[PDB]
Amino acid sequence: PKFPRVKNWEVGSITYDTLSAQAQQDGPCTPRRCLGSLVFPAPEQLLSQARDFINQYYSSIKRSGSQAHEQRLQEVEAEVAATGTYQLRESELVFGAKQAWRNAPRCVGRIQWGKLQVFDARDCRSAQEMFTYICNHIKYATNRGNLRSAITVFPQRCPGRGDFRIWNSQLVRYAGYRQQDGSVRGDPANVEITELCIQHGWTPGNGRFDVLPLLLQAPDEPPELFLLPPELVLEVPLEHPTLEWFAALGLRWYALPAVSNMLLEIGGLEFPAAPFSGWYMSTEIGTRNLCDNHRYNILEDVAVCMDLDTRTTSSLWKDKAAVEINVAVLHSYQLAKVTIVDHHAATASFMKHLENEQKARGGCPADWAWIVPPISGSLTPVFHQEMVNYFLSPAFRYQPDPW
Amino acid sequence: PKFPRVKNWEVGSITYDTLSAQAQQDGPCTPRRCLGSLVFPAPEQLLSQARDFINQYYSSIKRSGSQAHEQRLQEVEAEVAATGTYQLRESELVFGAKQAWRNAPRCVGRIQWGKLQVFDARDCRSAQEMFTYICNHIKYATNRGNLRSAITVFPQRCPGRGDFRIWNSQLVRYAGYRQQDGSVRGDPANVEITELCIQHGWTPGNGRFDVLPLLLQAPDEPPELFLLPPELVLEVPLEHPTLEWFAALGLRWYALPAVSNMLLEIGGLEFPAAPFSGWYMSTEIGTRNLCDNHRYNILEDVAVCMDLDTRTTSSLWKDKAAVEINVAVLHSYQLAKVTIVDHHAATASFMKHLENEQKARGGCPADWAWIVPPISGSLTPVFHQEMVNYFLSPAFRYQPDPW
Ligand code: HEM
Ligand code: HEM
Ligand SMILES: Cc1cc(N)nc2cc(-c3ccc4c(c3)CN(C)CCO4)ccc12
Ligand SMILES: Cc1cc(N)nc2cc(-c3ccc4c(c3)CN(C)CCO4)ccc12
Ligand SMILES: C[C@H](O)[C@H](O)[C@H]1CNc2nc(N)[nH]c(=O)c2N1
Ligand SMILES: C[C@H](O)[C@H](O)[C@H]1CNc2nc(N)[nH]c(=O)c2N1
Ligand SMILES: [Ca+2]
Ligand SMILES: [Ca+2]
Ligand SMILES: [Ca+2]
Ligand SMILES: [Cl-]
Ligand SMILES: [Cl-]
Ligand SMILES: [Gd]
Ligand SMILES: [Zn+2]
Repeated sequence: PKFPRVKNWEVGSITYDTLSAQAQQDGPCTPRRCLGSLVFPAPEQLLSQARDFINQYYSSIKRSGSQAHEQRLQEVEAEVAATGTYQLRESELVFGAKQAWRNAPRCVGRIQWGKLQVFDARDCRSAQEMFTYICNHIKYATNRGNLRSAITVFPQRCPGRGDFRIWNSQLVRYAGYRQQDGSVRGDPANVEITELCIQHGWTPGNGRFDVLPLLLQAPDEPPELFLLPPELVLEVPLEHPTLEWFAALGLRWYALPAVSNMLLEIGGLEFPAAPFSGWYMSTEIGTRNLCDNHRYNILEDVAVCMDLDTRTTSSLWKDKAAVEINVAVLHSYQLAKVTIVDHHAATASFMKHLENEQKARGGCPADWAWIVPPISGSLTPVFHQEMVNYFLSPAFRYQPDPW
Repeated sequence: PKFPRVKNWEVGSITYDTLSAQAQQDGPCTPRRCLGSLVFPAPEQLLSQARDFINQYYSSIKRSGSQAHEQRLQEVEAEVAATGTYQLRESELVFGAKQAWRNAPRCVGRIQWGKLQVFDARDCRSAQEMFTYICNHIKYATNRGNLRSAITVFPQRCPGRGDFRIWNSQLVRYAGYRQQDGSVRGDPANVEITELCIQHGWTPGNGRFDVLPLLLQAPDEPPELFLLPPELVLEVPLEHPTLEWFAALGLRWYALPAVSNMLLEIGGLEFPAAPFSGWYMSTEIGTRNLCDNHRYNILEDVAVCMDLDTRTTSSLWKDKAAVEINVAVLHSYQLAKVTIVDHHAATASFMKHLENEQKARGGCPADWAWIVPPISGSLTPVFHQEMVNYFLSPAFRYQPDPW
């Protein structure tokens, strides 16, 4: 209860999550009912979060209780007393961004958490400068297909001044053009941002894979529209290693998953614009983006081309077609020399992360429903691993739309 | 919080679960941390549970607050007064067994909950009579392959007297023989029960699909060994519709899923011996029982016979082999005229069940991790359905091993 027992049912091994008892915010579940599956769940309170964060920082460098540790706490206290807020040291920004990734319960890629390039954009002053920072991020992270995890963090929230915001949910997204019938051409997940781009002066295309422009918001200004140079946006045309007609579907996806609408919280400070990027796990593209019925929805078309019996569920035509689409994604990215990880390799690495984190901190916050991949769930080790979900800070958080 | 909002992300539809608010007991989650992924979470007290169940019963038959209702309440009160417990009427038992199934959050098959044959074995006296009840159950439920859902209810627990227990976790289980090289021949899940059968006088076999005897326990006298007549245990040899070598693997599974180690709780009364059965969803056999690494673990055997590239994860050889194993299960059961349901059909029916239960009770307790199938998760509609998990009574509960 205070220290929950956690069992792995494949191996029989047992751990106790002692870290969850330190959970700093509250989630949606109660003893009466679990809401784990739901997608969406000053000075002295600021100082409490700040002090805890400084403690985490000095612990991570094995200098807990040092003079420098004590002096930084007093320095933070003095700044909050004088200004009501404080400024992170450069080293604290880097550490805090890595901690926020480490703490993200829904991320299966966290074995990489210590390897994150942190771009400090806290002196950004305009939307134009914001765009320059974002382009340098995309160029660095993409690296001609040898992807590198990165985050750029723009100025923190402060009283008497609006937030920096990136209106787009990701730095690279395909347009979704809503038709008169209610159908969509392109990505149905992006209908709202597409219409906002048009409203703010973008001349729309009419393709299924039109890369959207960015809507960048500087403090107290309407969003400004910026087009990404096409040479900056690396894409992979999709082909299949043995189904030669697959290439004639004309499908593609982009190299760089870069989420831009989440809020980064470090030490009680809030960074509403802090886009971050890694590389794709193949099921995100091959299973969710392409096969979700409410996304590109290609499953029946692929099955029909494969000459599967789409008239009865028990032929497992959906399963067979989904598998080949995921094969196509892995083959195409590997052929293009663009970083990609399959769901077996990624979940294997996450098991090693759990072991590392059990030794380092006595547990790991993890959201089973998001860690288990959307195909072949029980064929991966994480399916059989019990998990404890809780909120630690530093953190990436959902935040309301700026419109 | 009181009435959780529940969203379907494929359709966009919204419901509010007003049934969760009536959750009688308490689960393992708290605002600090979610434990939803974990497998295992006074006459005045009995009267209170008995009272609420009788009300459920008379409400269910549209006889609320009537004379028969008022009379039954006072009869239980008087029976508790003279005995310390009370007896269900056979019709209340039928109602309660159906509600316990309806209330089971981890069961995807609950569209069928109103169709359940209840065998009243509460007059049972001995392990010999227990074996006859169980054999009648298996014969009725198997029905030469046209499976029918059923439950047999043995006498309730009572003070100063041992329980009836079925030591086996299922009525049909394959033996698990520990080999000298450390490995297991047969089903590794059943190593403990296999050794207990041998302990209690069973002459073991040496095959990979040897059906175990039953260890049956009458009150206070010890467990007795019983052999199931081979003609009563319907099995399905597994072949593949196009991979002719699949049959040569010698795989088989049994027709009847009949769980025998859970406790049934109705109106404060507890039945530690109440085996219940339905029919299989194909992923249970093809994915979990045959492909779990700690079960039969045949995935690589099949992939070698399919000439798949097993030295790289990104060939998705595990996924392709799993798909064909699941095809083999569906094809073999359909060819044998044994009832089976695929995971697409089953999850579609559960969505209809959720819709039914929203109108009837304002919600439905559902455990997302158990409802979503172990392959092709997001290809099924339940993956995109938010769910609320909570404990309602009457209920099936886990209980300690009788040894
Ligand atoms: C390096 C390779 C990475 C891989 C393979 C990876 C993989 C994933 C996957 C599969 C998800 C589930 C999202 C979905 O369902 O599509 C996810 C979520 C998430 N990832 Fe990672 N990730 C990586 C890097 C990163 C980085 C660099 C960060 C931040 C610095 C990060 C933070 C997050 C967060 C916050 C979520 C949850 C998003 C939400 O709740 O909406 N990830 N990741
Ligand atoms: C009629 C066809 C049925 C189907 C297709 C079905 C399907 C399933 C499935 C797939 C599970 C998940 C467990 C697993 O991974 O194997 C489950 C669990 C469960 N089922 Fe159903 N079931 C059926 C009938 C029944 C009946 C008749 C009852 C009781 C009267 C029942 C009660 C339960 C319970 C209590 C669980 C929870 C198991 C646990 O927590 O260990 N089911 N069922
Ligand atoms: C940094 C990073 C790397 C990576 N490889 N993937 C990521 C995926 C998300 C993500 C967050 C939410 C979300 C989805 C994906 C997709 N689902 C299908 C629908 C909408 O919900 C966030 C960050 C990622
Ligand atoms: C009535 C019925 C019908 C049906 N078709 N399946 C059922 C499955 C269970 C079940 C019970 C426990 C359990 C598991 C499944 C799953 N795995 C194998 C881990 C072990 O835990 C119980 C009753 C079922
Ligand atoms: C209803 C359900 O919680 C929702 O569809 C979740 C399930 N698990 C997921 N898991 C991942 N990785 N990504 C998702 O978007 C979702 N969606
Ligand atoms: C840890 C995890 O909750 C556990 O292994 C669950 C996951 N989902 C499951 N789902 C079903 N249907 N059956 C199971 O045994 C499990 N096991
Ligand atoms: Ca300063
Ligand atoms: Ca009778
Ligand atoms: Ca080979
Ligand atoms: Cl994506
Ligand atoms: Cl089973
Ligand atoms: Gd070909
Ligand atoms: Zn929970």
